[PDB]
Amino acid sequence: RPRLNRLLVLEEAVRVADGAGGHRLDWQAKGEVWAEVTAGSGSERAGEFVTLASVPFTIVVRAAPVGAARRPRPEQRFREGARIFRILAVAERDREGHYLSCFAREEVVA
Amino acid sequence: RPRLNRLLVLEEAVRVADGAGGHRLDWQAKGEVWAEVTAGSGSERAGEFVTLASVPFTIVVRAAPVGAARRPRPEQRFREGARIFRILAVAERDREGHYLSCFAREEVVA
Amino acid sequence: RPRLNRLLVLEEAVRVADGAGGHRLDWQAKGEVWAEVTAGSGSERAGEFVTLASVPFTIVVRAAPVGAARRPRPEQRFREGARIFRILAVAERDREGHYLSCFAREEVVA
Amino acid sequence: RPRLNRLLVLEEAVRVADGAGGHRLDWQAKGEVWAEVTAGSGSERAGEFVTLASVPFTIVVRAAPVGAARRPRPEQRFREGARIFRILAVAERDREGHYLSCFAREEVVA
Amino acid sequence: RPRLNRLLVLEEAVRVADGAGGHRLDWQAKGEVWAEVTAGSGSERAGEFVTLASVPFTIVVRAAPVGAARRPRPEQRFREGARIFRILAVAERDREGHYLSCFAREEVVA
Amino acid sequence: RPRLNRLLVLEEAVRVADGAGGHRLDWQAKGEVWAEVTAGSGSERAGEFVTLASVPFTIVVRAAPVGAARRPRPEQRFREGARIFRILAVAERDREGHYLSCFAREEVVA
Amino acid sequence: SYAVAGALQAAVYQQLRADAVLAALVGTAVYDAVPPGPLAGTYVSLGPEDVADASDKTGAGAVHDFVISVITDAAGFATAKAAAAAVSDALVGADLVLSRGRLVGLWFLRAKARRVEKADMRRIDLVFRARVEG
Amino acid sequence: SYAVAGALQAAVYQQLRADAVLAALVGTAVYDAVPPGPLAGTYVSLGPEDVADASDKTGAGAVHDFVISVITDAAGFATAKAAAAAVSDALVGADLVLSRGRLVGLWFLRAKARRVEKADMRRIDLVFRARVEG
Amino acid sequence: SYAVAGALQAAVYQQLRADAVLAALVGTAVYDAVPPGPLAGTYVSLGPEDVADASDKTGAGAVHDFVISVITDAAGFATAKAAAAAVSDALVGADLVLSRGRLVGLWFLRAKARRVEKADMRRIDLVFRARVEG
Amino acid sequence: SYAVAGALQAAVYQQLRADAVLAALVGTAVYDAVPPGPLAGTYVSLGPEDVADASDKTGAGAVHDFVISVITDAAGFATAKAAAAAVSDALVGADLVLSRGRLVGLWFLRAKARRVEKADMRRIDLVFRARVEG
Amino acid sequence: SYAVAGALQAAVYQQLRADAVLAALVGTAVYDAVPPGPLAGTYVSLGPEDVADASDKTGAGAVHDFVISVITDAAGFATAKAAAAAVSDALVGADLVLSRGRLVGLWFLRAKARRVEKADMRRIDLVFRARVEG
Amino acid sequence: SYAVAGALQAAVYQQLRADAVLAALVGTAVYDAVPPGPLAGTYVSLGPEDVADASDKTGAGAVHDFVISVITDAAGFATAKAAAAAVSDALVGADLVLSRGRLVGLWFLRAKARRVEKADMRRIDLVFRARVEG
Repeated sequence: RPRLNRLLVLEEAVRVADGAGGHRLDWQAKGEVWAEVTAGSGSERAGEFVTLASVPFTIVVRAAPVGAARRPRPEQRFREGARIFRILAVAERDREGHYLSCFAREEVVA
Repeated sequence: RPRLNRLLVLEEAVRVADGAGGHRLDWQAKGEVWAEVTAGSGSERAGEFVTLASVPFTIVVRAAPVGAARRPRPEQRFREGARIFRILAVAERDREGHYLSCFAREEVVA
Repeated sequence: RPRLNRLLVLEEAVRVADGAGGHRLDWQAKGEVWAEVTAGSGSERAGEFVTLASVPFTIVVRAAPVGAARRPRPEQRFREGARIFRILAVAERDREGHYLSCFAREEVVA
Repeated sequence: RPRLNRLLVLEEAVRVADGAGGHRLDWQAKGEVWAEVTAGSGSERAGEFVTLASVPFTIVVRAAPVGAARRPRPEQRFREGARIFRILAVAERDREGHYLSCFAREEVVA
Repeated sequence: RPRLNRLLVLEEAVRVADGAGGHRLDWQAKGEVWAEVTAGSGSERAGEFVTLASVPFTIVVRAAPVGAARRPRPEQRFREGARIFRILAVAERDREGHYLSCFAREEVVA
Repeated sequence: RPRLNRLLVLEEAVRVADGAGGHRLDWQAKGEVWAEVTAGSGSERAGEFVTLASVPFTIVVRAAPVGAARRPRPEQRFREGARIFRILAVAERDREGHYLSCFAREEVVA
Repeated sequence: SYAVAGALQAAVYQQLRADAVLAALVGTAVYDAVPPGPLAGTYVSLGPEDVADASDKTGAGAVHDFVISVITDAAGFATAKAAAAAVSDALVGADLVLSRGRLVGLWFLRAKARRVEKADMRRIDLVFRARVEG
Repeated sequence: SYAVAGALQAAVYQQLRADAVLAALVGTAVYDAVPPGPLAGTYVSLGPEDVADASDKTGAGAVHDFVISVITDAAGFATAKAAAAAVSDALVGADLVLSRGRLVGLWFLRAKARRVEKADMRRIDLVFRARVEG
Repeated sequence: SYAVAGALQAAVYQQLRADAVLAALVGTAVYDAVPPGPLAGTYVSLGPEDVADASDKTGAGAVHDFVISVITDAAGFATAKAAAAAVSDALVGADLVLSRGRLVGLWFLRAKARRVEKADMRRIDLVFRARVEG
Repeated sequence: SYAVAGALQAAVYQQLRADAVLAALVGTAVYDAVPPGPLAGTYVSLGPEDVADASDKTGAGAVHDFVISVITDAAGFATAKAAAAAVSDALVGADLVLSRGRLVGLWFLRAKARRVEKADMRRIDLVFRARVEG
Repeated sequence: SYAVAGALQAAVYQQLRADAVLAALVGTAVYDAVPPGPLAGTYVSLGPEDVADASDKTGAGAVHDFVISVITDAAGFATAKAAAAAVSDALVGADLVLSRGRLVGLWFLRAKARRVEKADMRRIDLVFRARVEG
Repeated sequence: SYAVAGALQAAVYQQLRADAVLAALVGTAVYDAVPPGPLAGTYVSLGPEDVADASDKTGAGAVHDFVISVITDAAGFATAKAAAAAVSDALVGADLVLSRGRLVGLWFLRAKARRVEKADMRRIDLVFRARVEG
């Protein structure tokens, strides 16, 4: 079972729509959650015109029912200081449902 | 052997045909089945113009003979509330035939 | 060693040739064999204009010398009722040669 | 260590050259060797206009110095009756050099 | 836990900008760190017009908070003599945060 | 730890330059080293207009400091008689640095 | 698509499955949406259109190079060529009636005919041009 | 892009979601940025433009072959063809007003219509030409 | 395909396996559907057609650029070039009889001839043009 | 490249980051070499040129179809279209001064604008033609 | 292929290995079928033809754009360019004699010359046109 | 290649590394065969030719569109554009002397200039046309 040792700020961006059918993201902070972060094999990735530096980073938080603020959704992101962990999906580790699997990237531009 | 703990609504869509050779899907609910759901490694997937968020989610139900309503077919889907689990195939886990392997995606648009 | 529990109808199609260099397949039934079927990881596959649903299904029959009707050849197929298992190859599991590995697909159109 | 149970005919083709820079192959039989054959995972392969049926088939013969007829070279092939095992490479299994790894395909046209 | 046996010079390049929007790299030496280097499976890689020779080389240094000179960033590189180890990412091995995973290439032109 | 049983001739080619910016290779023999050779999974490879026959062949020699003749560099090759083992990279197996990983191909034209 | 193509597919689907031949060769297996089941194996499929906008000052029209593919799992594919012989004579010189707008002619174009997946399925495309009028 | 295309997308988005039909077929699901949630499944999408610079001595203009795709998860895709029939009549003969510059005409071009991913989604592109003036 | 191509393949298959040469070079190994067994290894194959619709006011015709490939497993491929020398002289200037419609001429076109899979098989395509009449 | 293109990029970089708009939209994030850090996410990038050699008897010139891409991580990409509206008006009708040679005109060309990686980044290329003189 | 190409390769193989130069540069390593062994490493290879059918009313001919590649494992590839200098002067202005039919001329065409696999082998193709007569 | 191209590369290599500039920018790092070592990182490379055979009745010539690429590992690539400015002025208007045959002119052509592998290396190709005479 996980050792939730690291503190991560959950961040949901409120989506103000613009004129052309898109939205605007500002990323205000939601509450702070504790989670363990487990790195996978990391390597460079050909970005757009950047040489990014990605790592898999499976993140384990505690769970919640789906209509609650303590559930990280995949449109959210984590942040430890200035390290932006994205969220790819959440996936319910245990059989009983105590913990979740977040999946990050944390791609600094290298 | 599985611990069937989670409740999932089996859903078969009745297929009303339209004029141009296709069908129309409405997804009325079939009966409720109990099943364990086991997440695989999840990550984002390039959708059509969406950034989807998929997870493998092997789902284990009890079995039935093929001409029965308790068999999930691959044209059906599960639903826990508003979480649409698709069905990719069913594949008969045990040697004796007590349980099945459903395979889901559960791709929220992230 | 395998537990041959499931009954599968071996099917060889007699190949009546047509005018244009091809053949015609009708799939009359050969004898019935007992075999264990072991599912692999199954998922959807982009068909031609179908969304097929395939599973690996390694099938273990008893063996025979190559000039015998009890050898499944890769141009044959199995059938449990209306479930068409194809045969991809046969590959002689044991060191002594008691059992064979058939390989199926069982792709329903989903 | 291997159990050399199956008898395989080693076959070297003598290469009569034709006019246009190529050779002609007839596949006369060399001596018979004993070898164990271990199947890998087999499946269909898109041939040229054939639906072939291949299997990996690592074949273990006894070894020899390189200037001897008992060494299978990759331009040779095995044959158990009418089953053509090709040779992909030979690779010297043991640390002491007692046995070799042949690699076959045995692709029947299915 | 790692056996930090090898001495590696950390190198940060100061980035003097040129006229056309790019930068100029000179790679002055930062401090020396001790680290263990663990090779992965290495093979040739098609370079631009070079036949490079790369190896994975996961490098384990001690950790530091992110605003410190003892943190290797992915824009830095290691150097043992004249062997340039790049840095692909840093990824925080332990649960407590004592050690980091650097990832190198060390591609000599062969 | 390795059992260095096989004798391999290290070969460095002296590079006489020609007029057009290239070099000329003659492959004179350097000293003889003892090494163990461990085959990987071998199969045919589509060459240029050849059907080559390759094997992975990780080769373990004793180590040396980088400015010594006993270090195999990736521009060198091994040769046991007439079997040309290339060198893809060298990668320092042990933690203490007693042994190296050479990586070969040994592609006969089959 | 333009405004007509919603009814163009509904008309070239209804011209099929009323043709007397190919009710005896393919059967009921004429569909855009393939229904779930065991996949019969000699079906035809009518979806991949593309439009080209042959328009004017007064109104608008279109040119639809819609593709009707014939799939077979048979050993040879004189089965599919006999099935698309039944496709094409049902459509060239159509005299169809649409639900929105008119078509003026339904010609024939390219018809590639090759082996698709794993040298097992045999698919023969049929590109038909439909010049319509909105 | 040139200077106009920032307001061209904002005008061809606002011409949609005020068209009366496709508020009853697609609904509110007209967007460039797909909002997070359960992915409704009959949406349209308006992003992939490309410009061609039809300019002159005096000033400048542009030709925008912007793509408006219609996606559906339905079994057939007479649903998408009925939805893009509602797209196209809302835009050809536009008489739009821009925020920066003018457009002189909004025509129609190619409209490919095939099966996209895993033979499950059905996407029908619609290329519209917008000759604008900066 | 158009209506003729069902019988065009049946005629260019029956013109083969009655040609005296290539009954001594390839043998009985002329087939669209490759029969199960050990795969002889010097076969020819007659499936990948494509049609071009050379039609008119009165009736319809077609142009079939059908491909007849020759495969060999031999070391060189002067074996395949000698086999396709036997293919081509059997078909150019055909004077075939069809089952549905007529053909007016069977010419020759491109014939690519390269190494296909793993530099082991040697396949030489032969594109023949058949202008037919329905 | 030819002799001018070393100074052409240095001039079309210095014409940017002195334009008043796009110092308020993109900021300082105009670069060929992306500096290390957290990747701001609304940057532009000026590297992928290609030359075409418009020369003569007396001297030499060139035609540079250099690409200036605008990347954004925003939800929609009316942000990038507003940023490339600020790119293009800064460059068309340039009146730049070079370090080696002259340019005679800086026009505009194709500007593709699609979704790049994982439907998340939005990159809009801008091809500008620079006819220079060495 | 057409009827001549069986003997065209047999003639352009026999014109090689009798040329005095390239018996001193490549050696005996001129082959379609590469013989088993250690792969010498400066060989040439003569297989990938393609035909174009330059025919007439009376008889038939062909245009063979056959490819003769030169492979080298050397560090630079002034070795291959010196070897294909020996290839090309042996064939342009051929005056060959065939076994079936005539050739009227053996010209030269495109000759791509790049780095093939893993930047290690250096292959330089040579396309030669052979207008033959059956 | 034709007979000249063995000496054409030997002449356009010797015209480099005697040019005074690019002995101060690239250094000795002008090579077809990259020598083993640590890979300096601002090298140029002269191998990928292709020939086009501009010949006649009397003799033969050729058109060589040989590619000289400039690679850099620098952050920006105003380093490579300054290096290829030193490449191109050394070759256009060549007045070279060959070992076999003559060249009549060495012009300039396309010069693509993009980011190659992992957005880290920056390679700028330079296609030069060399019309030679054998």
